[PDB]
Amino acid sequence: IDHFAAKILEDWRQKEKLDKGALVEADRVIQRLIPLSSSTYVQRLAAIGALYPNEFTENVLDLSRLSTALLQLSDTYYQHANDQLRRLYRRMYNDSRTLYMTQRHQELLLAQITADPNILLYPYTYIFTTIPTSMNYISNTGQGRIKHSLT
Amino acid sequence: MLQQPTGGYTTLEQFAFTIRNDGTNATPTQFLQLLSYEATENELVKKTIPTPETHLPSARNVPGNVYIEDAITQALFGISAQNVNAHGYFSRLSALALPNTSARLGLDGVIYNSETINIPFYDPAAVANFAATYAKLGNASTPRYRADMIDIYAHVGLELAGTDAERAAGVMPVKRAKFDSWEGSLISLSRDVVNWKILAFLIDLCSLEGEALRAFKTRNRDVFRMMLFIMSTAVAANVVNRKVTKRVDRVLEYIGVNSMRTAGRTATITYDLSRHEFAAKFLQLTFTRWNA
Amino acid sequence: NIAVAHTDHLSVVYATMSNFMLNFTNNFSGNHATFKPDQYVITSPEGSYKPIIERQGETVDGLTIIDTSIVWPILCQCTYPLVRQSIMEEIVYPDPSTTLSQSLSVAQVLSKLTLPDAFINMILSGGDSVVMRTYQTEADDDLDEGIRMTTYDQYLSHIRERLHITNVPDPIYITGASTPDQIAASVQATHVAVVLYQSGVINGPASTYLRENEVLVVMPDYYDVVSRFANANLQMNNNRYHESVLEIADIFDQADFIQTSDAVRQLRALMPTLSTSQIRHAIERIAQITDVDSTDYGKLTLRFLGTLTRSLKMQNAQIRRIRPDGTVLRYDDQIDIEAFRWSRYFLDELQLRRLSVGLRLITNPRIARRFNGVRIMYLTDDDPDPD
Amino acid sequence: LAGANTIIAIMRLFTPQGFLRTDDLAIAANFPRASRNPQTYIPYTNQRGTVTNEFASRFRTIVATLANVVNERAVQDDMQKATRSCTKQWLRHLETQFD
Amino acid sequence: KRYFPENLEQNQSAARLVSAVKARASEADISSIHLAIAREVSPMFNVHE
Ligand SMILES: Nc1ncnc2c1ncn2[C@@H]1O[C@H](COP(=O)(O)OP(=O)(O)OP(=O)(O)O)[C@@H](O)[C@H]1O
Ligand SMILES: [Mg+2]
Repeated sequence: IDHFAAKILEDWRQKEKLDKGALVEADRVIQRLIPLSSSTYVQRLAAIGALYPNEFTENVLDLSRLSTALLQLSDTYYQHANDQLRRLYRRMYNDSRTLYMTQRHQELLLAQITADPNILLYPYTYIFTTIPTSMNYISNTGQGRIKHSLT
Repeated sequence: MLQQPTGGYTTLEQFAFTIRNDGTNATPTQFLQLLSYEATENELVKKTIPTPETHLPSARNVPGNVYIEDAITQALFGISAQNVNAHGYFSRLSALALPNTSARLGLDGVIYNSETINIPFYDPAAVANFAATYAKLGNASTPRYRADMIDIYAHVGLELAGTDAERAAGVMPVKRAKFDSWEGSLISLSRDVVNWKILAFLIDLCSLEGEALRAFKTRNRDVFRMMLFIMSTAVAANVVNRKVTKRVDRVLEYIGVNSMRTAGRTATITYDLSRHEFAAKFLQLTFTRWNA
Repeated sequence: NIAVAHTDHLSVVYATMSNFMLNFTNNFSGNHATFKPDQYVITSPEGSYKPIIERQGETVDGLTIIDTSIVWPILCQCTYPLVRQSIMEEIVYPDPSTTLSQSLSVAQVLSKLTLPDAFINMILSGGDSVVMRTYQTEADDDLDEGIRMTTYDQYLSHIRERLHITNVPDPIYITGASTPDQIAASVQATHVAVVLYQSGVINGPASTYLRENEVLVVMPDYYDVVSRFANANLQMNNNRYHESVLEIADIFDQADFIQTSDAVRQLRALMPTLSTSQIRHAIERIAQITDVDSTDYGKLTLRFLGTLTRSLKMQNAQIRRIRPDGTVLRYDDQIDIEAFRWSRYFLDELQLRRLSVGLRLITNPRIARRFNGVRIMYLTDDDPDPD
Repeated sequence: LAGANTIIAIMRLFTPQGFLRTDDLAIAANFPRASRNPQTYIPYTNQRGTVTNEFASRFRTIVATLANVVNERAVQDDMQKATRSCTKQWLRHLETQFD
Repeated sequence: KRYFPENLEQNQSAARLVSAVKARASEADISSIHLAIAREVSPMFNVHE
């Protein structure tokens, strides 16, 4: 669990950078681990990991106890108010062995397989279109009380 | 020598493929009509099947007349078969691969080392086309040439459960098969299928070309689907029954998903790992011919 | 001076003893911080479970107490063939057979040792049953027809744990907002046809679904139950119902969990009402009849064990891990070994394959020669034909 | 009660498993009876199924509950820690005697 | 008697439990057992304690 979590943080930070359009020297396109056999909880981490939830970018999760928050995040997505995100998370949970990845990652995997024809990469892989979400949460871990000016 | 018609050997009444059902010799198509599928949230997309290897495994110097059809059918649908890659007599098919070989493949499903009296056998050209592909079953165990045993099952699902639109799409929801059922229905189904003379099917499949081939592919789609069905039950994660008001619906979850299971169960035939590798190979070759 | 003898010699002994047949458990992960033994139990739905690992206070003739002081002689007063360099003992490489045979013998005893219990518990596997009321929702409904209902207690006491074994999502609660399609999805997902009542009046199309599909509603209690349904037909009534037993085989159907073949159904039909005592007597009798073959090492191990088996229930008994927290886990497809998913009534595969044919012999009309009922009448026997 | 749920739960273990029976025969015989509607509780009824027994299975849920109770009983001494687990094994024994 | 599983009575960790059970578990006597079953149905006049 701790391993999968650290890897999910690494992949999320990397994708967070890729989506900004910056050139990256990633050592590998999908940094996160793939369970081959694990318990329930690792399958949950695999699922929210592959989702690339908006909540990470907003810093809504606390990294002080990363895996815990990650588990909690899955709990919301397992019963998410959104239908698309719920069914997507469920589907990812039921096929943990598959490596879910965005189309934009997948084209990078293609460029890699083009430059090195005999490169090995994990063969069981579904390509999902990401679900947009409009809720821009404010957030800031780190000391400082907010001084609201109420309207 | 048995002549091959303008259609396949399968056109001959001698080679009818028919599961027992409701006390009668039902055609596979009229069994598959009983089948119904509940969709689930998961999706199968079919990846390209890798081209089968150029290699034909050596037909080792074997004095005996190998019973090949029995070996294949038991490896695919056999209730009790295991360690199917230990003996490795599948390689023997490559004895038939050579031009003007003395060896004959009898209708009995035996590979005689030389033509012998009062044993009818398939036309050697046809068998050569058939061996040029299916001898590769003989390298189903060798590490370099093993088939993927996970992704290939997607094709199985599409070729079985898939509606024509799902087949055109190349992507269908993972499904859950069900049918009104008698006791031991899948065991009996698989045993009705082990008795099928499938080398007739595979030989017409490899020998026929042009419209005569395509006319075969439509005519025997349901047969191929029955073979695929038995394999599907062999690899299904679970196979329950449902009470439905004094009737029972057998239900397998899930079509198109290999669970990699190997512990035996009463409901259906089970694959040992060797049978998994073999079946994966068989599907590789057969689906390759089926989509060309 | 002895490190040479441990690392280069004891280690190969440990390495082979690890492969011995009866050494079946994983012993240690190498992480003191996190290791705990996997904790299997032989759970039954209709009994209390037995942990395999237990602090049961049997000492096995003192084998369980550990004298750590044993390290002192090891370090300080023992010779080893490698330690002795310079004389040369020449290493011993013991014949496999002497242990192998022993293992076999044990494995061969404990194999067939449970057979008679396994056979009877296979027969009676579908035989547990819940009391259920069947309210009639419309005029001219035979007492078998109508909506079916059981108390939450009965569901919790039989149906639930069996769902956990069968490894399915818990059945949906019905709230009166429930469309028939939702109940349909529920029964499709958990193959037993059961839903739990929760709250609110249940709409009539749903009632037609529950009636037409023989779904078993699990009422919290039988208090003013007709208020719970939208009896627009005004036929359903609190006094109008029929109590009856409902066998576990009549709701569940799973080939390796619960025998459900019609033959064994008829066998149960012919059985007298039973009790754990009667069942145990049957098993003791089948054991009395088949006196098993045993190699001398098997007789030895048998007397070592070496007596009671009677206590544990086996009604639908399965092998399943508990959490250390004490909860009995569901079979995890990615953890627990595949053989544990269904104890096949603890019978061998060939025994099942034969067993089916036996069901075919039993159900056969020609051997069905116990006759029921009779007709007193005062005719002359002019032309005697038995038929 | 609002927050004494475990206590109400355990108290439910004491609920009788029988049925109230009107004294039909004594009434037909015109036997003396102080109540305007004579009846007596019968502690338990006939087993209805072929194999399962409602009484025994009830005692089984009772000892399940009691084992959950004993398991949650925090203790300080090591010996108490032992007697807890032994108590749990003993309950698992009682259930079989009762069945 | 059948108060304890084998071999919980022998076990040294069970000692407190076993003494508890032994302090509760009375010896069987037909007259006392019969009296209990009969008390269940017999009318009570002097209140029981
Ligand atoms: N986050 C999740 N993702 C996928 N499935 C879940 C999740 N949470 C629960 N489940 C499903 O429910 C079952 C667990 O039940 P439950 O949620 O009551 O307890 P849990 O495992 O502690 O999870 P939670 O912490 O959400 O309570 C699992 O078998 C799983 O299939
Ligand atoms: Mg790295």
